[PDB]
Amino acid sequence: RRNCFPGDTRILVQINGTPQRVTLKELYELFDEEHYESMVYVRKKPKVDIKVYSFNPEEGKVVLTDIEEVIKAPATDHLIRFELELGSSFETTVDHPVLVYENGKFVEKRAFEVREGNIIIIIDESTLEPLKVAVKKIEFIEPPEDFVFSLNAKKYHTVIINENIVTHQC
Amino acid sequence: RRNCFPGDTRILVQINGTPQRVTLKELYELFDEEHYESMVYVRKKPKVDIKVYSFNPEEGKVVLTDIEEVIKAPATDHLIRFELELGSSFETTVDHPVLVYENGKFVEKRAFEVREGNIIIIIDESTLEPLKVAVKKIEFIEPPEDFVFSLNAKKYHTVIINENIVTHQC
Amino acid sequence: RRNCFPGDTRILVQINGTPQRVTLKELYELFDEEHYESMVYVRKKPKVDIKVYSFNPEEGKVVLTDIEEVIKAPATDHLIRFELELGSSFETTVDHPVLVYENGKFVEKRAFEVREGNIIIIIDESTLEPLKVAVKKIEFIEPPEDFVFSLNAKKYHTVIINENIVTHQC
Amino acid sequence: RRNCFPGDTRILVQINGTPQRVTLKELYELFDEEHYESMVYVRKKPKVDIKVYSFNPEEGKVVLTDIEEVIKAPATDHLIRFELELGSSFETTVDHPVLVYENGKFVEKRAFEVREGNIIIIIDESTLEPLKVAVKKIEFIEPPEDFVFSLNAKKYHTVIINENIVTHQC
Amino acid sequence: RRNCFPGDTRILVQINGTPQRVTLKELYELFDEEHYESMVYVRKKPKVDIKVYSFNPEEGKVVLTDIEEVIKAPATDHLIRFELELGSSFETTVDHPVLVYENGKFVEKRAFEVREGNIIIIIDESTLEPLKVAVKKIEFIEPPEDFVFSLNAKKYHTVIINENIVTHQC
Amino acid sequence: RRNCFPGDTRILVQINGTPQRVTLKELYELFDEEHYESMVYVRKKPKVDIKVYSFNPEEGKVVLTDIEEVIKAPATDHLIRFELELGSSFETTVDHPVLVYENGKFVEKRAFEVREGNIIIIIDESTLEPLKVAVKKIEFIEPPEDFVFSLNAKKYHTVIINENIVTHQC
Repeated sequence: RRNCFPGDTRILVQINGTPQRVTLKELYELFDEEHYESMVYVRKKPKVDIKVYSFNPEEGKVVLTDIEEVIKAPATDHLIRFELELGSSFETTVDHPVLVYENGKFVEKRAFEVREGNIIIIIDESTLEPLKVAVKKIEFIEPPEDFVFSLNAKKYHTVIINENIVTHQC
Repeated sequence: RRNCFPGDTRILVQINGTPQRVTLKELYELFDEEHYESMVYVRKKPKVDIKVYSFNPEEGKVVLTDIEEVIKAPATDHLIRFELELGSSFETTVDHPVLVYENGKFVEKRAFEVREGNIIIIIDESTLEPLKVAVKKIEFIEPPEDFVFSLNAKKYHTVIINENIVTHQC
Repeated sequence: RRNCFPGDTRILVQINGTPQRVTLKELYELFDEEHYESMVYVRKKPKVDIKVYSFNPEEGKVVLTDIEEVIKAPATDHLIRFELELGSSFETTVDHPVLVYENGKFVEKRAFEVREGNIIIIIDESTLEPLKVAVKKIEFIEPPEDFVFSLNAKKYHTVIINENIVTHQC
Repeated sequence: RRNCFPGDTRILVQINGTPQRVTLKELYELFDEEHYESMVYVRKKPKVDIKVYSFNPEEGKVVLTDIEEVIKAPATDHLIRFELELGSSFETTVDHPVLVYENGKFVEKRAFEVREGNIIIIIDESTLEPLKVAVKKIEFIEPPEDFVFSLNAKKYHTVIINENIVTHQC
Repeated sequence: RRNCFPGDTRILVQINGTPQRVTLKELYELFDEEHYESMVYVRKKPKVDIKVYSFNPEEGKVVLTDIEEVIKAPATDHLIRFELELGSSFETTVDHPVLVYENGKFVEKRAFEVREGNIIIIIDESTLEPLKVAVKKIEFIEPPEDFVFSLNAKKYHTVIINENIVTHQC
Repeated sequence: RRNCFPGDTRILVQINGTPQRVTLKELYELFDEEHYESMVYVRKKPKVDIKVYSFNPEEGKVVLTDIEEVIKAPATDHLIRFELELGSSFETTVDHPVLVYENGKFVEKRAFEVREGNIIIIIDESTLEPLKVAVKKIEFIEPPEDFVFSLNAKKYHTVIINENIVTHQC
């Protein structure tokens, strides 16, 4: 019954009697009592009357089933996020080279080595001039698009995405 | 000078004197004389006066350089696309199980084994009833989001994405 | 009790009282009631009195045991098969370049892009002249040599291949 | 011009004026002056007048070209070969368990740990009795079927296999 | 409860009432009744009163628990060890080139092909002269530093390494 | 001429006329003019008269050659280092669970989510009591043992490690 879905995939459920299509990230945020088990986040208690629409291939009938667990698997690796002055942002890999101004020179610096206060070269969208801006904040971030969600349901483990009956999206 | 970019990444160029931001898929479709070399598609002749904006870190100056080649690398694996009756579509992996109606039974069939004329079970978005629809067309497709583009430029190999000076997006 | 065997590996069994060596592909085709479960084909009902010869290392005795399931795992990726005129065939990878004649030119075309009616260049075995033949049929095929079989037996999970007692061939 | 071929693949060449189809293992054994360079065996001097048949797609003509190097890449990992008494052989992986008789017990022993003089249990093909045989010889062997060959030719790098014009078999 | 630890990692246990820090290799060698199961060595019977110190996060208390199994996983691949004359040793990979003297020539030979009696070139640490020494012994060895150990404990599966409460070291 | 060596591997060189064995990390720190090129750190200017001892297999003679570049390749992934109060340290993977005290509860927290000021549970080596200590510092660190060094030398690319003539240690 193990499956993988992107965060933005919409599946069809019944909450408080009415049916609708919720994104799997929303379905996760519709549970609580989070627990970091193994290498994933498991949520087992719902805070709204939840049921997932599945299919019974023995009787060939659309059916309701219980959402036992909702699972959120963090990204494998993470990116580095430089919040710079003048509002500009820069997300990149830890090994990607960043153009830095130091000691009157333009040098290529491994993103992992950039520190707050360092000068990044950016290029103004209006004037197309090289601008010297400072790194205000450095954050190791996991892009929501890199998360993998799973759904453990009782008995009937298939899920209804748009019009289709899908088992997983690994 | 080898790099990787998604198809939808916008880089800044000068065409016929004016500068603007074009997607790398557009930049590819702005060349011609295609050639399948090694395992990639190379386009070397431009049909519009093209130059890419890069950066000179010796003088610290934004500069124009020539786009020698634009490269398009096909997806690794491909998906199967079922065009069904009533307008519905279904894209999936060759090994994903598809709910099929055959011999009065609902069976799980490997997508690779589905044939035209087979009956797929779908679920109507309005009525939530199981519908029996027929496979009209079967296509092995490569999603545009799975293509990897590259840019070979002369001397200065960096590229200006929004405000940032990036080397690649591998 | 999970194992892997090529299709052509011969193991020793007793069918209808007599013992003999059957290939694992034959052993699979000696069952029925196929089911595509997970990502493999499982056959659980035998159509002939079947037992597999295994070994009891506690008493050190050759023994008979029941064949619960026979499993067939499809190839990972598949090849493209071009059936050409004049009887010639061509099996290759989806990314391998095929010599095509189009618009009076010999071009290298990604096998994935070849279509029925396209002209392939072949070389006659007798005369060694380049011949222009047409693609009559295009098939995505899985070579039997790429399939991986498994055997689930009761209690004693080893198998007798020629003279040897082997556990698997992963 | 880098390619990969199995040892048993037949390509078409001209030796001493006459054309014929030789296996790539034979083509390798038709050269000498072996050299272990990088992680492969290179042979550069031919001991017979050799030329390989290739294709000129500019003029669309079958052509002769020079075989600069023939390359033989050893298998990645190797197997263990037990030569046992009574003529029986056993090839397996270093981690596969071998049924051994020691101290009056049948034990599963990692193939890597088996030594000469150890007792292997085999099963006679005629009588189907368990036989105790001794390991006479232990050899770390590389199966010929696991070798990967390459051909470096001048200018025209394609090769004629049966009727087809193929670039590689990676 | 599955974990991985290097051989030299020290965990804290109580043997015969007194607590101390033992290396996981020592902890393995403190059990017996070895069994090669799957692809690992399992030891289940202790020859000394053993208990492992774990943590109870419900009561937040350091606790004793039973060591059910201790597991030792062999290295993936192995090295070749040349015992040479004059006491010198040489450990290397099966594919690494070894400088050999044969037929009055210095040749690079694949380590896998070196045989006993072959002449290796070494360089004396005192005089810095090239010395011709003979291969006396050839051994396929698994470096202790390449082994991966595991601990199966009852209920509480965490382990106390120095001052820290760690789950694994995969 | 591309090779890989651990940081602690000692190779034999001549500095200012005298020969000795320096670790490759020391050899790197004996150069300067660092440059982050591709995904590695290259040092090309020596600050001490350097030459590396290599071997000439044509004349069979130990020889001196020039060290063109010394290369340092950063670790693939990095660890998280928690500097805690009372002097204790904790290095772990970003996904490893850390025992945290929050809201009067002992919870398992993904190391990536631990913040400064959080309470870690450790276990005193003397008293074996659980101690509540605070995270003072959080550092993303690359262990020196995870770095891979390379040496580009002129003509003769082999290196003398102890008594042996080795090409690489990939």
